[PDB]
Amino acid sequence: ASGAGKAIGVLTSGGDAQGMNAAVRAVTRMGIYVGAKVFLIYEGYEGLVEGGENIKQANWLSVSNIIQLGGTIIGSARCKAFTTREGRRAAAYNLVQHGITNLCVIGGDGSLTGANIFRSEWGSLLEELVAEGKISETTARTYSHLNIAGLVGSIDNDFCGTDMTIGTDSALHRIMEVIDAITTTAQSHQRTFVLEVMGRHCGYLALVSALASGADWLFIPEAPPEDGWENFMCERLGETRSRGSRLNIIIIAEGAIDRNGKPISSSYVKDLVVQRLGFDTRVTVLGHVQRGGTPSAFDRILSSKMGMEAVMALLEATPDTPACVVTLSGNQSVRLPLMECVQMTKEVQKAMDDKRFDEATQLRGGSFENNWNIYKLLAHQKPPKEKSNFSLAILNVGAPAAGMNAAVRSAVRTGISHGHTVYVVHDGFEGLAKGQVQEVGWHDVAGWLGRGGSMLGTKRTLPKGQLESIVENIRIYGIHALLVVGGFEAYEGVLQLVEARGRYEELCIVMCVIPATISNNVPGTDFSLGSDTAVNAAMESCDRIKQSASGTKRRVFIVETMGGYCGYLATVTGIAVGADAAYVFEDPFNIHDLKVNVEHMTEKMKTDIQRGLVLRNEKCHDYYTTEFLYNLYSSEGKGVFDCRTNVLGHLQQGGAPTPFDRNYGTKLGVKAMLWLSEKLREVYRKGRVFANAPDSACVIGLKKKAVAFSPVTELKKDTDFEHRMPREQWWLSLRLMLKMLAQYRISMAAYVSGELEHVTR
Amino acid sequence: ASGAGKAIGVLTSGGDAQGMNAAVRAVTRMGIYVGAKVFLIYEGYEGLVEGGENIKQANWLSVSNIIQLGGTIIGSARCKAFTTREGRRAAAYNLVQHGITNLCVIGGDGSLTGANIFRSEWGSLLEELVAEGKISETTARTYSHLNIAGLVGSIDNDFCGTDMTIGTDSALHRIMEVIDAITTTAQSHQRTFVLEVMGRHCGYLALVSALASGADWLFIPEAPPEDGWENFMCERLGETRSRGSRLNIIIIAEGAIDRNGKPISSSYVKDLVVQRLGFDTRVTVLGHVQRGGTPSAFDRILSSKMGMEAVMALLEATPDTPACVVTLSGNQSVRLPLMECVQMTKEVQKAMDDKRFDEATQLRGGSFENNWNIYKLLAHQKPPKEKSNFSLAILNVGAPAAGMNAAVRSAVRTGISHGHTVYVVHDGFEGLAKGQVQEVGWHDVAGWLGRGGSMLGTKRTLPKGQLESIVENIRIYGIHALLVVGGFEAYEGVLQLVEARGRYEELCIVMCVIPATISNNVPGTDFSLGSDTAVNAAMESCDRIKQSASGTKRRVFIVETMGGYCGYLATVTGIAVGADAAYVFEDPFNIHDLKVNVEHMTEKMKTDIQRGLVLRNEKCHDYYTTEFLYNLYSSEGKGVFDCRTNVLGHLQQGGAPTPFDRNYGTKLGVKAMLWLSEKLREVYRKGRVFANAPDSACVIGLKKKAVAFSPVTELKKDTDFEHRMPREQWWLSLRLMLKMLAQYRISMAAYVSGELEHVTR
Ligand SMILES: Nc1ncnc2c1ncn2[C@@H]1O[C@H](COP(=O)(O)OP(=O)(O)OP(=O)(O)O)[C@@H](O)[C@H]1O
Ligand SMILES: Nc1ncnc2c1ncn2[C@@H]1O[C@H](COP(=O)(O)OP(=O)(O)OP(=O)(O)O)[C@@H](O)[C@H]1O
Ligand SMILES: Nc1ncnc2c1ncn2[C@@H]1O[C@H](COP(=O)(O)OP(=O)(O)OP(=O)(O)O)[C@@H](O)[C@H]1O
Ligand SMILES: Nc1ncnc2c1ncn2[C@@H]1O[C@H](COP(=O)(O)OP(=O)(O)OP(=O)(O)O)[C@@H](O)[C@H]1O
Ligand SMILES: Nc1ncnc2c1ncn2[C@@H]1O[C@H](COP(=O)(O)OP(=O)(O)OP(=O)(O)O)[C@@H](O)[C@H]1O
Ligand SMILES: Nc1ncnc2c1ncn2[C@@H]1O[C@H](COP(=O)(O)OP(=O)(O)OP(=O)(O)O)[C@@H](O)[C@H]1O
Ligand SMILES: O=P(O)(O)OC[C@H]1O[C@](O)(COP(=O)(O)O)[C@@H](O)[C@@H]1O
Ligand SMILES: O=P(O)(O)OC[C@H]1O[C@](O)(COP(=O)(O)O)[C@@H](O)[C@@H]1O
Ligand SMILES: [Mg+2]
Ligand SMILES: [Mg+2]
Repeated sequence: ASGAGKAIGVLTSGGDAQGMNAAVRAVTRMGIYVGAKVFLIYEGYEGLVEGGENIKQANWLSVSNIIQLGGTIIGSARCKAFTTREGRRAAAYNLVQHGITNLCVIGGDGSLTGANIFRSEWGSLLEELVAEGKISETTARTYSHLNIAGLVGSIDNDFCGTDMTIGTDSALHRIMEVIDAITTTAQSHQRTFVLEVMGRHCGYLALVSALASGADWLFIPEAPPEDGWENFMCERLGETRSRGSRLNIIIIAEGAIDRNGKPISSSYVKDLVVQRLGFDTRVTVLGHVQRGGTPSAFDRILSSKMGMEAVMALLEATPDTPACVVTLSGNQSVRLPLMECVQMTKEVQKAMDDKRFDEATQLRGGSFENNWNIYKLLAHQKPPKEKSNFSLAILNVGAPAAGMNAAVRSAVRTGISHGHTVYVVHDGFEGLAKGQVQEVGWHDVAGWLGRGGSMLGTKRTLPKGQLESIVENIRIYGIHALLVVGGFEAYEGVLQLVEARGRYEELCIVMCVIPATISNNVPGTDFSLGSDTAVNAAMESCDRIKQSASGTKRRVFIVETMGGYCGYLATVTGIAVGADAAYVFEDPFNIHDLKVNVEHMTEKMKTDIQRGLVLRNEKCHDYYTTEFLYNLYSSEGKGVFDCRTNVLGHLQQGGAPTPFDRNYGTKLGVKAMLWLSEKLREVYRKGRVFANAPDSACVIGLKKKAVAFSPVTELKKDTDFEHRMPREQWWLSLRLMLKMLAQYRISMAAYVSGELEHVTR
Repeated sequence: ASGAGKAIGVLTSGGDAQGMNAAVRAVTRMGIYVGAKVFLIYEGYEGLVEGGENIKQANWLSVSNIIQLGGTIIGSARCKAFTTREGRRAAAYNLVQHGITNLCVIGGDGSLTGANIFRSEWGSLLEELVAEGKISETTARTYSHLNIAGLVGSIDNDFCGTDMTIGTDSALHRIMEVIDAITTTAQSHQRTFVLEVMGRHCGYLALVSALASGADWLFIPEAPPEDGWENFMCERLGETRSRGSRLNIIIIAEGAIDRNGKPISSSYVKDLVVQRLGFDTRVTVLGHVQRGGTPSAFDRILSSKMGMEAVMALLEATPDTPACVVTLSGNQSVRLPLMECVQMTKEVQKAMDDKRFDEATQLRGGSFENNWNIYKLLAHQKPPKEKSNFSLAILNVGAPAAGMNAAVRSAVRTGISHGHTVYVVHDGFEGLAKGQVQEVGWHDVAGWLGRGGSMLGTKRTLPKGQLESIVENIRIYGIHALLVVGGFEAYEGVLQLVEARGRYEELCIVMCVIPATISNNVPGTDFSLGSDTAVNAAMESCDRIKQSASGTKRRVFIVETMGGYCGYLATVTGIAVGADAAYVFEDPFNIHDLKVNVEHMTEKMKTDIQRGLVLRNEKCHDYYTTEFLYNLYSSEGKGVFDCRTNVLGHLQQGGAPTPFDRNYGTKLGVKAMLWLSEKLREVYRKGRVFANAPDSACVIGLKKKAVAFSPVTELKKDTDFEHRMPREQWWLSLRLMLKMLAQYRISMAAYVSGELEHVTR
């Protein structure tokens, strides 16, 4: 099973997408964990060509304390030598000199295209190399096959076969840190903010930035504006002024063009807005800033996961299996053949060159086209000449979670677009009982994307106590559907209404639960809305705490995270920060395990690493509290390290939503409203709505691959109501990666890696 | 004493510098605290002209929960009506209709110039107004004098009479957040980062940004580059590459010009660097981002202080005293006549128009010229053909503090420039005893500006125990001077060496202490290096914590801050975050005071404001701990609010230095090295250095107005060694502002406001 006797090469090439260091760290540590030799190839294909000093064998400490670093410690370089066979043969030679039959390439589309051509010629290169006399025929029959596992490291997301790339989330963090600087101030003058984003051929970042910020207009190469857009944009900005909206946001990709080949410059859009509107218009150009900063939490977790999965795919690969790209479609890890992804990239590039240009946007991926349609739908109120008798109420239940507001905004716009009469109830089920129901319009949710917490009130109170009041208010307001955005209490309350349908006819209404909570403890989904924001805040605190020793003193920090009995937040945060241990309820630990971990920390702390970090979930243990662990670690670490403690309380809660949470809540709010409309039309009979089947009350998912709708009655089997979490959680396999990255020898036969999948046309 | 029966008008105009909301809040609350009526004038001189609805009387809650908001909730507008007498008369009319004889203007140079012309014509405007029949002669003899207290709110810092303006620090926070996105990554390619800042007429933001980031080159309008700078810059970037420095930073003001009137564009510098060097060059343009984001801690404290001082100056102003600008030169509050500051601004503008152009930079202020000389000195190693036998060792003692590295970098460069032999000792006095002395060069401190903590090691150990080892190593290495960068232990250790001079001849060496600590507990200074960083991180945590209640739940947060017995950090953090109370050791409190504050909180919490925040210094009380306050507030607040707790541990510690701390540490490190060189030449006699007088061992200050050098023996009188803090601390007057902004009726007769001062030529 172990990959002993074989060597893995890891290199980065192209623009240094942040999160590459996390991927390199996971590749290295998994490679030497499974017994393989790991060789770090510096400057990418440059150092592959020159080789020699640029190829160095890695140890465990070579990738220590880099997971929080942006860029790449390996370094990347553009080399033309790898384009030609003269340098590519030298690259194959240098791999043979170290016995590196296994290569991990972490780069963009050009990097992975070069890796594909390098595999395709590996036999021919070796043949010509032995023919020229630089390697004997023996020592060439071995190494006859080169194994390539590709990782897409780029902010562009230009590789068509793959849905998400390393650094996309963090590039968007940079973009939204800058846009939040504009939108979160008290707006004074009438002004226009034009953001030039650094996508010269792919407009994905411009699109998700526009969706996350609620941009007024978007220029992307995938969908150039129609003729006469000059007037249409200026008029849109004009009615934006008439609305009283003092700020306009224009997102313009570097690759922005018109229907012809002529590029549209940010300066042109500036001067255009200045001339026709007179708004205070300044262009913001991020430039190198997009590749800057720390990697986001998502980038660190996913880079770690894909780096580990890259190594494992590289060991289980026979001479016959093709070069693969390890990626995630949805939450599911998957391997795609390198050849097909390169072919799709060539097809979209040819289509974008005025071949199938109107039909190039679909080949970019269904997610791109759907994101652009959602963006345009939410951007401007088109006139809904259609109308329906249906009316729906939107709840916020539980604790506040970052991204509830984004979900409610999208649900409101989408429901109004479908002709529904949208209500919002303040304080959740409390307000529904008390009748705090307020009909809402398009602009009542204006600017709700970036606002953290809950504009509508949230309450944890379950509906069973005031069930008579809830049915009364549903009858009064004619509520035909119910959209509940919240945590475990949201699911539990909708479950209580479904179970009470037998008693009350009025509760036979379509229900939908959008899981929105810090803890990620809601059954039926993998990611509750706002868990990403909490993870990002928690790691940022842990990074700050871990930096406080500044390399001199050697110290261990016991950090306590929230999440109730759900350990998700602790474990992913531990992965993101390189925590030695994340103690959680789902993995019960006794004093024997604590002594093992403390001795493990002590041994590590005598080595070069000086900053230790163990996380503890707030409800992991009844007795071994944070104070207990502090006393334990400080006693047993006497004369080796000092111990400190930091209980992250509501530092993980009140932050504004991360760009993932904004886009995520945006999308599933739309999807919940689409599903609500379809179910309500499917259930409307005899002149009234009567939703009695279990399928009419679902939790909108995203459970493995795509969005799902799990009936609440069916999820009741897999729900631990005492602990307020599901019984089987997908993320417990990430504990093995967490422990492996911390030198814990754990037999991870239970980890499942994504298998080969062909591209979805 | 109180200003009852009189009305104060407050307005913002110009670009909405962040921190204006803090100034408006302090103006409003101080104005109605002292009994005066406060009127909020919306959109500035616009709403002054139209008046009517745009002038509204303020209550205490009108400026509630705005201190953390950037921009200005009052709103600002450019109006040409105030330029002409037709609209200026209407402005004077609208002030008379509300009886507003007192006006606070919070704006840039154009705003304050308009306010000056409005006062100068106030009598003529009133005369023409009564002549036209819109006000009777009675009701015009009253209001015959208009009182103007100006506040400089702008990112430009273009107002010549004033050293610091509201929003400069926060604009620099935005600039350095973008630069740190570049510099803190693992550098991979050779690349150039051209940052355009909006220095369209004033180049102050570009200069301090360049100094804080260590920019390779600077374009400011004040000092245009000499002819042929094209080659000189490109060569500088060339040797930067040859050094192995993979990143170049170019700071180009918007108003970058050459010695002629031709502007230098950021695109021109880009294409120039691309053509001659080929580095991956991208321009970053901040645009509106510079005015965005939250105000920094400094901006909130200083805006609050100057807003309060503006009101007080506005009440103690007789018909004879002129219009004043409330500003701070150094740490000292001061009032400057509006006319002289406007005159200086006109003189510098005329000088910059090719009149006295080479001599315009000095009239901008001595701080500008000194900052530019320090920048150029530290930027590039010029050849020091001078040499001296003197040799000095640089220590880091105590805890790590953000900005020690910046200080050591500047001390190293300045000492090498003066021909000294610079040593750095790792781990402070421990290393000096152990002989961990390493001679240092120019590039050994490369990139130390933005690095937090200490690159040299820090230890708290005092020198008395290993005094024999210290004198031995001073003798071995020939250490003629000693630069100690650290907290109270740094001062105490230098004091121990001075007291031991009588026993050991070798300890008769010049000593200098740079105060660098989170607590700001070092006698001889007002601001220890790195206290600003701790305050900023503390408020950012408190803002995050305060935002977590999400506008519906009534919750109080007990937030525990560090700082030892020194309460500075808690109190300024309370001012920055609008904390209800900051319990500190220097203000002893008993249970009676706690009941007063808790009842005060309960009454406040029944009103519109729902998020309370009390701060507690870690060592303020022996028994009334954070847990005690939690139990107290949660018990007495039962049925009104919930209570939560958050001990900010080392979250306040390990951050990168704020831009203030980088520039501050930079400047005082230069100044300490200048003073070291002068003292060593003044003390060199008989062929050796013999420093025995008390003046040869000083703490570099910045104590009220400018930098000072306090002998450690003299500071021993005003030092509480048991509590490790000075006995008389300048900042205890800020407690009264803290308590006043929280509705505590405290007789603040002990607060001293800056008096009138003429401009320093
Ligand atoms: N068709 C190709 N054949 C061989 N090598 C290639 C090919 N394309 C690119 N490469 C090699 O991969 C290296 C990096 O590729 P590229 O310039 O396109 O950046 P990238 O990998 O796509 O990353 P990013 O888009 O984020 O900037 C190139 O220096 C080149 O040596
Ligand atoms: N926020 C936006 N950003 C960019 N382009 C936009 C935005 N809104 C509308 N557009 C573009 O303006 C053009 C016309 O807009 P509009 O939607 O009103 O008419 P349409 O024929 O119905 O287009 P659509 O297919 O989207 O329904 C379209 O090409 C559309 O892509
Ligand atoms: N983080 C935030 N906190 C508080 N208020 C915010 C935040 N972000 C935006 N706003 C407010 O939302 C208001 C509405 O304008 P905004 O720019 O945000 O979007 P919009 O153009 O009005 O509509 P849309 O939601 O479709 O984008 C703004 O006046 C702004 O004050
Ligand atoms: N000489 C003047 N006389 C009368 N009013 C003036 C004069 N200069 C400016 N003002 C008024 O002050 C308002 C704002 O001034 P200005 O445009 O120069 O911005 P500012 O106050 O300097 O702030 P900032 O520089 O940061 O952008 C103007 O709209 C104008 O009405
Ligand atoms: N980091 C820098 N940024 C901007 N201009 C610079 C920088 N360094 C040098 N210069 C400018 O380049 C010109 C020549 O530089 P240099 O210092 O080497 O000669 P100099 O005659 O001795 O000038 P200086 O008065 O500063 O001593 C000067 O006008 C100087 O202002
Ligand atoms: N916050 C930081 N943490 C760690 N290393 C840093 C940080 N900032 C810069 N560096 C490192 O400092 C190194 C030196 O280059 P840098 O850009 O910072 O300045 P420099 O040009 O070399 O010299 P100078 O100090 O005069 O500006 C960089 O390689 C970078 O890795
Ligand atoms: O798990 P939930 O109930 O869905 O909400 C998460 C939040 O609630 C908490 O339990 C804490 O809430 P409280 O501070 O009000 O007690 C944390 O887990 C987290 O801050
Ligand atoms: O007051 P000092 O001694 O100068 O240093 C400040 C730091 O030391 C502290 O006392 C805490 O240090 P420790 O965590 O190591 O115990 C805090 O006041 C602060 O983090
Ligand atoms: Mg690419
Ligand atoms: Mg100005």
